[PDB]
Amino acid sequence: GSLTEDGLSYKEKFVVRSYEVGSNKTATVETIANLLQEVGCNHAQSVGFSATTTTMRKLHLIWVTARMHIEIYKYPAWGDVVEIETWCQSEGRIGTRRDWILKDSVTGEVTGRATSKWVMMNQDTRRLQKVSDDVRDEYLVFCPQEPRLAFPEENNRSLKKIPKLEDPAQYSMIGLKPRRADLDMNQHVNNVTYIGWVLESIPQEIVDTHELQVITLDYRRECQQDDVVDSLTTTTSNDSQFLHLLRLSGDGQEINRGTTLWRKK
Amino acid sequence: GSLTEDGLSYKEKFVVRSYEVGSNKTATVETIANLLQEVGCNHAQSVGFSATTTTMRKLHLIWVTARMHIEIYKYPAWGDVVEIETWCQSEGRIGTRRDWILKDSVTGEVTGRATSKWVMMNQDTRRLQKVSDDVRDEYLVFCPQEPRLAFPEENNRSLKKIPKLEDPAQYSMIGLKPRRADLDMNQHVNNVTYIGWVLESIPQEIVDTHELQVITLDYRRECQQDDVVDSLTTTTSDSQFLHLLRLSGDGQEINRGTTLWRKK
Ligand SMILES: CC(=O)Nc1cnccc1C
Ligand SMILES: CC(=O)Nc1cnccc1C
Repeated sequence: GSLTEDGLSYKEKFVVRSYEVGSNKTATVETIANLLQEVGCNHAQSVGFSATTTTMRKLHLIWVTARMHIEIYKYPAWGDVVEIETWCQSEGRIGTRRDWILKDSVTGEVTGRATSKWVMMNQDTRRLQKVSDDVRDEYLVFCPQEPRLAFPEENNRSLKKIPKLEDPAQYSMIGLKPRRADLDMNQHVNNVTYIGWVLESIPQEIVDTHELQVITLDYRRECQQDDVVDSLTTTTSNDSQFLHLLRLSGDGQEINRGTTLWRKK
Repeated sequence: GSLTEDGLSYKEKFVVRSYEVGSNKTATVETIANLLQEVGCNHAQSVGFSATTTTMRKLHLIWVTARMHIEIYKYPAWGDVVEIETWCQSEGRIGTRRDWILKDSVTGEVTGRATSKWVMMNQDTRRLQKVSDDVRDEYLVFCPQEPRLAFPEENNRSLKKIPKLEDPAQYSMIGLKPRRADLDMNQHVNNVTYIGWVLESIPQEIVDTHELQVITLDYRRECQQDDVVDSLTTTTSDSQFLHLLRLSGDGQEINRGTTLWRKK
């Protein structure tokens, strides 16, 4: 991978692996989400970040994902080369945004796009806080100055408000627990595992006859290594739309909410 | 990746990814096992398989893993390039064997090695089969003729008999279930998931202070998508452990294994 000529974005190619594909012999949405996270990490390393700045490490501050929105037009087949371009942008004191564009390396066509919202949080107390000017000036030299949006449209799905699923859920998958492969290098549950847990409550017949087109996921609280999760889904709708909720098995504390859109194969 | 000059083995380079590493910032044994499986699939593709031959597809026959044995000296760090070489060999009527050698791309030093035993099985009835001459001849042209062993040493750990863990287990992790990310393209549980499930019953303090050096795993039966597994571990000793994966209900054995860990 490499930063582009202007040094304001990063590109990387990936060859789709045998264990990364589903029943259709094409990359799963979890493989796509892992590759977005990997290109994001390589962009941060290429410009000197950990994505903590110098001020952040002094004040015990970290960037955490608040929302992930992904739209896939074509999932790359096993053995195909996908090219991913990523860039960041400041959203004032609210936080930052990371965007991605996925392309077929052979045709050059856009096969997917993603956008994510990140907020500043104290690592220890878990208290969210606005972006200070001292931090903002350390990362603005690595962002495009004019707005560059993966989802530019006026009323796009990436900024829609997601409601809370009401009991009883139409479908559910109970007692989900993370294993060591679900944890990152800091022993925290990987953001992609939550995408998998959400999808677990979609019936197998929908997965067998439909393709996932859009997924929007809000991250409210994290799941600890010794926590247990319940995944809940209710149909809200040719296309099939679902409302999703991940909550802790015991007290029912919300960890995530989301929506998925599926199109008939 | 590519077949070597003689066309009897296959090499491929991998850059270690951010999500592939554990708390030590080096590749997990599950990442290593996924890469071995990936280089194995690329070797099969390069010579025209898929690893079913022409007569295997007609007879509804498949290769299934009976045993996996892996030894790691150094786990590659995040961002490091690892080179993996793989080859196959006939073991007469018993089945076939796939071997691997892992190297650091910069130094050229051997950082790990693996060996696996595969048996012929009817995909529908699940009945084990002897290979037979017609199938044997269809793949022997892709194997080295003289023996080439990743674990040559007489009396090596790769061929040791593994006993059945007796109740009560010292440690356990119960109610393990596969999710869709644990399934392969044929909707079967990926062989690497069983390695993860075995490791789940090792206490976190052993993982925090030791490094896994050797893992031997026997595959007795498949875990289905709607099955639930219990992972059991007992210390037998370096730290050595005896392992058992069994179905949560009836207690039917799915796997047994051993691990060896060295103090960091
Ligand atoms: C805060 C932020 O978005 N940081 C970042 C990380 N990696 C590459 C570029 C940037 C601007
Ligand atoms: C049965 C067997 O070992 N097959 C194989 C698959 N891929 C590459 C080479 C070979 C010989």
